[PDB]
Amino acid sequence: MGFLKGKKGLIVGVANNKSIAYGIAQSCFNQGATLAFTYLNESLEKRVRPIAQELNSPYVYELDVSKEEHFKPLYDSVKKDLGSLDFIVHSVAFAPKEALEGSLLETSKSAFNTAMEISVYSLIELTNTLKPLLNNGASVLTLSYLGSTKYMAHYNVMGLAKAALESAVRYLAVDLGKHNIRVNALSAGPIRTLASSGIADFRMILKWNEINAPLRKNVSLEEVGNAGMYLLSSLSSGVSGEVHFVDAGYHVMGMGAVETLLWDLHK
Amino acid sequence: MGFLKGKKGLIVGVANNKSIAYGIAQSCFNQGATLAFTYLNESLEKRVRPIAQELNSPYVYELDVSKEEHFKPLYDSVKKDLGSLDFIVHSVAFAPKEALEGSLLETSKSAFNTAMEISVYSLIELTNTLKPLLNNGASVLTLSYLGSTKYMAHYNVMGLAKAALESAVRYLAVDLGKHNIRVNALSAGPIRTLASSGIADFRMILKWNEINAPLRKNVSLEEVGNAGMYLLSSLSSGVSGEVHFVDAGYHVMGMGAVEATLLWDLH
Amino acid sequence: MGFLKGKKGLIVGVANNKSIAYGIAQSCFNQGATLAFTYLNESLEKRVRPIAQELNSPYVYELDVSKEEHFKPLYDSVKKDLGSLDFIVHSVAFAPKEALEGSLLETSKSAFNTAMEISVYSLIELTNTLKPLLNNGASVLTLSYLGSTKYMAHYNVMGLAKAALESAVRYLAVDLGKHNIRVNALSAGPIRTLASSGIADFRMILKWNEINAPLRKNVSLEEVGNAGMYLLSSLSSGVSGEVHFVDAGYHVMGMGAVEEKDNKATLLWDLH
Amino acid sequence: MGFLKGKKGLIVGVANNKSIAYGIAQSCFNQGATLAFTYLNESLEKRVRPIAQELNSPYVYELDVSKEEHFKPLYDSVKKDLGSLDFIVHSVAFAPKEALEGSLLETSKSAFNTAMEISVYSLIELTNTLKPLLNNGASVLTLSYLGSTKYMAHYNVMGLAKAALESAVRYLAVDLGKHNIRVNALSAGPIRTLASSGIADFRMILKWNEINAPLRKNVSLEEVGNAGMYLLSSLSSGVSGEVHFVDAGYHVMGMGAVEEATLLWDLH
Ligand SMILES: NC(=O)c1ccc[n+]([C@@H]2O[C@H](COP(=O)([O-])OP(=O)(O)OC[C@H]3O[C@@H](n4cnc5c(N)ncnc54)[C@H](O)[C@@H]3O)[C@@H](O)[C@H]2O)c1
Ligand SMILES: NC(=O)c1ccc[n+]([C@@H]2O[C@H](COP(=O)([O-])OP(=O)(O)OC[C@H]3O[C@@H](n4cnc5c(N)ncnc54)[C@H](O)[C@@H]3O)[C@@H](O)[C@H]2O)c1
Ligand SMILES: NC(=O)c1ccc[n+]([C@@H]2O[C@H](COP(=O)([O-])OP(=O)(O)OC[C@H]3O[C@@H](n4cnc5c(N)ncnc54)[C@H](O)[C@@H]3O)[C@@H](O)[C@H]2O)c1
Ligand SMILES: NC(=O)c1ccc[n+]([C@@H]2O[C@H](COP(=O)([O-])OP(=O)(O)OC[C@H]3O[C@@H](n4cnc5c(N)ncnc54)[C@H](O)[C@@H]3O)[C@@H](O)[C@H]2O)c1
Repeated sequence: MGFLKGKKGLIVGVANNKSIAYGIAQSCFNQGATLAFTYLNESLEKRVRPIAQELNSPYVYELDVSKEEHFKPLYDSVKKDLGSLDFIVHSVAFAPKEALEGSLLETSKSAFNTAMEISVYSLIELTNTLKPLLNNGASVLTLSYLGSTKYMAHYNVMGLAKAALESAVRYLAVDLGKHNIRVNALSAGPIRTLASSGIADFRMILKWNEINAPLRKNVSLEEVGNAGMYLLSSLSSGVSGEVHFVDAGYHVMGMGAVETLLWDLHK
Repeated sequence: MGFLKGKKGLIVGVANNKSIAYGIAQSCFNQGATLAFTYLNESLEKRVRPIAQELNSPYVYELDVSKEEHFKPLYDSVKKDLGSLDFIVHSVAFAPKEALEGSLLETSKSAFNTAMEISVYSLIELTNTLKPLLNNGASVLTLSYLGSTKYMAHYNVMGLAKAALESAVRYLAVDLGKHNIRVNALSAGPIRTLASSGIADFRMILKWNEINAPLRKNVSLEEVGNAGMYLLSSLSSGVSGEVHFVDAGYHVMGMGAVEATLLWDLH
Repeated sequence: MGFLKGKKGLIVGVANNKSIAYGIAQSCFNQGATLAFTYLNESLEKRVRPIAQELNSPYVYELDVSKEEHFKPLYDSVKKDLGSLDFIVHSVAFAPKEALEGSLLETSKSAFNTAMEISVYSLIELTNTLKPLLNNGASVLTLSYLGSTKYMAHYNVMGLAKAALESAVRYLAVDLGKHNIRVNALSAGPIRTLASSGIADFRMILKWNEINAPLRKNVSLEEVGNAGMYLLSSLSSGVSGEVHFVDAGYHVMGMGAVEEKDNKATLLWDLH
Repeated sequence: MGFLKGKKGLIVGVANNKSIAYGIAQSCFNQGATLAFTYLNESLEKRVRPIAQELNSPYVYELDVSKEEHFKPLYDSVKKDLGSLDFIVHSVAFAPKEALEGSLLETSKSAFNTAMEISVYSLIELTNTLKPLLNNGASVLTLSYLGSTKYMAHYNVMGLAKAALESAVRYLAVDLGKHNIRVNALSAGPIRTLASSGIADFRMILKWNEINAPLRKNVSLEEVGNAGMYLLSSLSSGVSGEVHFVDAGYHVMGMGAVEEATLLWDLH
């Protein structure tokens, strides 16, 4: 019955067992999917390999999206080990920490380029590299955040990146849609991850989300993973170009929640 | 395995085996759901009852949302037969035929009130009635359409209703989030139903969507059904207040698709 | 040079000199418009008449949007007095106080219908009535609020109404655009008006806007008025179907504003 | 005089008398503004200098937004000649012509970086450079297009950049609102300009906009200029972080326009 049985997917972005990419891969594996994984470097490879093993996969490849020379070997590895792809998970972003503190006006050009290149252009290069391998009905998923279309506290240049990323999803949905290939973004609420811990005062965002979200909770890793799996699976074959919020409902809020502000009850 | 096993849901809006509510019920049934169904009147009861039997349900209750007298007996029936509810499908709209022709400027007050009462207020009354029966984690789903937020050919008052409906989803999400209850809308692309076939512009809107959608297809009933099942199941427990597009990607288009010549002109 | 010089407009919704309809009327007058005004009943006429005179207008008519029988005489009055109309300001809404407290869940059916009829269908009926008087190039403006598309504390049924109202703006802009007639919505931040005062939830929403808005201020009546005059004047003749925020930037905010110090965030609300 | 009398404004992006920046400048001048202008290179200075002069401006500075050595000179030139600024017009974009052909999937990394740097980061660098000269109540305006949030044919990386640009408008509005400074985007419908004419797809996008827009017309240069002038003036002092559509209503359409059950384009 598994909704990805016999389906083959590449997972780009696992860092540890907290990675959103890991939550999605786990839900996919529980639905019968055959998986491959990339790692950025040798230190992360020692985390990615045991994770890939718990999901029955020896297919682990190096990929620094900033290094163009890594893409043709990736294509060769996937083609040799999997033959073709039913889905890709693009779960990678980076902006230097100093660009996320302070203000947007204060962003350097190289911080701007790095954020755009790693968080946005990497989806274009990854999908173009792997496009010949994509089967009929395949699904490409990337990860985004409400900071793209609303101000969120000192997301700054990443908000610009995620806005361009969501636009990319719409143009790629059209480019690939004539090949019966879907492209979507999962917009997750804040969640504790390796990249999360690199943002100063991230716990304030997580706490503000928890108190003010309709469901009065932060989202779990498994909730993000299950939504990803849905978008990657044929259940969502009528869905493309979509930005899907998995955020405990936080996106509907136009102001702080009340009862007196819930935030003030929290004191 | 079934993502609705042991879960009890009320299906409001089956008219025949082409109804959106039927597609959703069918997917929910295949995921192990215990279902109950309502019927508008005795004429529609003749088609709802065989569909309910097909989906293993002896629970068939009367509901004309315009008749307040039906709501408390519906409550009694559900509590006595099922005890509680884990999800509610609200798949009901109506506007006078003449209102969806011509222009919005010509809409009578009575036709405006009918569209709003049947298509929007009914969600409030249905949810408030059944709220004491809603289990922790329950999911309320309504059905909407892109004409709520963009102009669609002669949608008129129903675009006003659908806009109000999506706003109701947001406020209800906040209202019920307190109790870990989710409220969402599935925004389907055009699909041939009994109600949709009652519009003169439908064939052409259906054809416009087919040619110009990224996936170059109209959505299937099973595709709408599965996305609905997903929003009703715990797989989407991090999702609330969402307007979820199941429209073959059509929502992203800002103009006719091209190839420069319009794809429309080639056909 | 007055951007509305020689243009004739009808202002629906003045209740006193704090009304959004008055701020808009005043900026229109200052841009040279010839104005007429409506009033809900004789009580409100006592305030509308001196305002009308203040803005150089002797054309003051009764209009309760819930009474169909008022609309043809309104059409006849305007036709007889002004001949034709270059703009309309629809600045009218109502919901029973009950409904703007507590949850949307407990909204009665009568309160829902009242809210929808007064706040939304009135724009359809008003525009349909006056439509044969509208000149080429005319501009129709209604007022909305962010509670249409985002949750705002206890706005409830009025959020549903404003959502449908913004949708009506899009449909009417298509219907009327064939005649070079424009239809827009001005979405204002909170501001104290007679109708604001009825909501017991309001001083807090105002203060939350003031603290958290990009410009760290509530909008003034003059700023709402000037934006409206813009949308009503030919300066905005390329603009139709728009929901235009005049709210000190509040609409962009995904969360409370913060003060940044030593790489650490403190919500401005918490310093407040 | 008008709603910009005594107000000092920098206009970045005039290419000729068809430029959006020109139409906005012209409207601002008719409202009594003191104007100053930038040009890309000597070729473009040949048309910016006469235009600045018909708008009574002796202040004409070089600014290639890809050369950061130009930016403190610009700061110095402005500080000396005008002392301060009440508004800035950022009317600049570029992507390699190949990148607006075909598909987004074939976009090269250099093409992507050029588009992002010219079209987006330049707003950040220009505003940060000029921030100490901005007076209370100043207004910063940039230009966007519906391709940011909707698919438009072959708009490709410019869609990604305009999406990032509108996000930047929101963050800059928060950053600068502390000092009562406003930041907005004007989202114009298609209009024939020097940059736009060099796209194969444009004529058809114009004609599609004209047939299907609620107002059944394309927008004029003066309509875009007047809306820009409004956003730059005290008339809009309650408006910040806004994406303001000046497109004859086109943005509202969810499909082609029809008529009693036939597409207007088919009658065309
Ligand atoms: N609160 C949140 O954590 C949250 C919410 C919204 C969206 N997201 C998005 O989720 C995605 C994954 O992040 P995460 O939160 O799971 O954190 P994470 O740290 O687990 O994952 C980030 C991954 O990006 C990889 N990466 C960085 N630079 C790379 C490069 N040059 N080449 C290859 N890989 C590179 C890292 O190695 C890591 O595997 C991102 O796109 C992120 O913006 C995060
Ligand atoms: N193209 C489409 O068909 C489409 C697209 C988007 C969304 N929708 C929405 O989907 C929902 C279901 O419609 P459908 O297309 O499946 O058509 P349908 O005719 O199969 O179902 C509509 C149902 O509404 C019921 N109904 C009408 N008035 C009622 C009342 N007063 N009380 C109770 N039930 C009442 C009808 O009996 C019928 O069962 C509606 O909200 C519709 O707007 C339809
Ligand atoms: N004040 C705010 O915070 C705010 C914010 C955004 C938008 N709005 C909108 O602005 C508009 C004007 O409200 P306001 O704040 O200026 O308050 P107000 O009380 O000054 O104006 C409301 C007007 O509606 C009129 N009205 C009510 N029922 C009527 C009926 N049946 N027939 C005719 N007229 C009727 C009242 O008599 C009054 O003149 C409303 O549409 C409101 O929703 C207000
Ligand atoms: N023309 C349209 O239909 C349309 C629609 C919406 C928005 N836009 C936006 O309007 C703005 C202005 O474009 P336009 O249509 O007036 O065309 P235009 O060709 O007249 O103006 C483009 C300007 O950008 C300048 N520019 C390019 N690269 C530069 C660089 N490296 N440094 C400095 N200046 C540089 C050009 O020299 C020129 O002055 C752009 O942001 C554009 O994307 C245009």
